[PDB]
Amino acid sequence: TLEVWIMPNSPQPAEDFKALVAPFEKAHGVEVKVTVLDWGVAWTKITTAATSGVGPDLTQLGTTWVGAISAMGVLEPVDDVLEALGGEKAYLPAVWRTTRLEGARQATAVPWFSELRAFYYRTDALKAAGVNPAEMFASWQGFEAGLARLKASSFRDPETKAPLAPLCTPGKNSWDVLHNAAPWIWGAGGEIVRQAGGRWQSALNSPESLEGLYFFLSLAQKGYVPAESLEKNTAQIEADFQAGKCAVFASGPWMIQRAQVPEAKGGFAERTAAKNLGVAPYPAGPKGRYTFFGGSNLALFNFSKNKPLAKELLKYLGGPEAQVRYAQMTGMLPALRSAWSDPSFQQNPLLRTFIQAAQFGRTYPSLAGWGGVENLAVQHLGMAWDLVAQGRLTREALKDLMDKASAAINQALRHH
Ligand SMILES: O=S([O-])[O-]
Ligand SMILES: [Cl-]
Repeated sequence: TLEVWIMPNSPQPAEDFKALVAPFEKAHGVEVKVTVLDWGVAWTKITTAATSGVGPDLTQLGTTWVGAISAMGVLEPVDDVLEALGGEKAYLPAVWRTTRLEGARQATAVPWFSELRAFYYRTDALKAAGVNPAEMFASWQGFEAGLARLKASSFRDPETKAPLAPLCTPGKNSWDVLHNAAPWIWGAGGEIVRQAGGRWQSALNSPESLEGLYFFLSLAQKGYVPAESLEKNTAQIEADFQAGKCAVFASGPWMIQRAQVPEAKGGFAERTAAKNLGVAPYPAGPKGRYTFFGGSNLALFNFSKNKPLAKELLKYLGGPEAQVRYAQMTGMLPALRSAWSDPSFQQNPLLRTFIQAAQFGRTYPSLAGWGGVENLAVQHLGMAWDLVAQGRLTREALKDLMDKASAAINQALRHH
């Protein structure tokens, strides 16, 4: 019997995964056993399995974990599976980069599903503020002009009878800090880390990265983000948006499904926000348009005693039918680019816009030491948000924080 470890990807995560593999089980005449790891403990459990040799056949891995676990020497090469699924041209480039440790020419993980983020907006609020959505979400200048108009607007939510916040975004020292910043960094022409001068180094303190960071964080100093937003997580901001408190916020495609679910079943179909829902990609910066991608991949431990059957299950879970099916349950975009043509996506205007957003997808570099980089970036970005909460983020203060971040990161990148 094969054993798979997964994270809570869908509302009934084990059940959905079992329904997903039921045809594979029938064709191979096996049961696949599943264990669900909470996102909190998943990494600890997976590293304990890597060090001990005691674990599942397959594990889910977040895309940013691939480099670290690969570098431990515990993953089976899966170039054969990826060739079977269509090779490099079967994936968005940003997704293909998540199949390996950066600069390896051997794949160790199979793309499973993508998490990308775009802006949701209140179509009624923008109509009432006189804001063209295409031009608000096309450029930085359009975006900040749109928030200005939304702040000035006399519009009130029909249900709350109160104004809407122009923009809600969190400012907590969580991993979401870095992916909410990344499109602004990238659109300015910056990066979190880059190769330069023969080494990997932080680029958080580059003029371009600082430009992007300051543009975004300064919106919360201009009155466009309510103070209360800064200490909420993405779940709480999503609930504020559903409750008619927010004109604009960034998230993945899951909320699209929930706008069709009645409040009696855990959704928000009856709320004004569900009936007046738009999506747009992140605006272009001066140096280009980028959409953050994350999500999850699958990997096979090389200590598995069922590698041949495990490889057949990776091809199954990576392939068209299972990619389309699982997306109905996760609300996430398939990792397999072919699957985006399915009518389940193309006949839903809001999902078609996420697929437009996908063309601009970009991932973090697949470094073995990525988690140490991310922790240091998150902590220092959280200090910049904390200055925002005081109305004291200046460009020089932001630069000094990112200078400290860059020294810490540069030191982390020198050890292995
Ligand atoms: O604040 S830490 O970079 O020393
Ligand atoms: Cl980067």
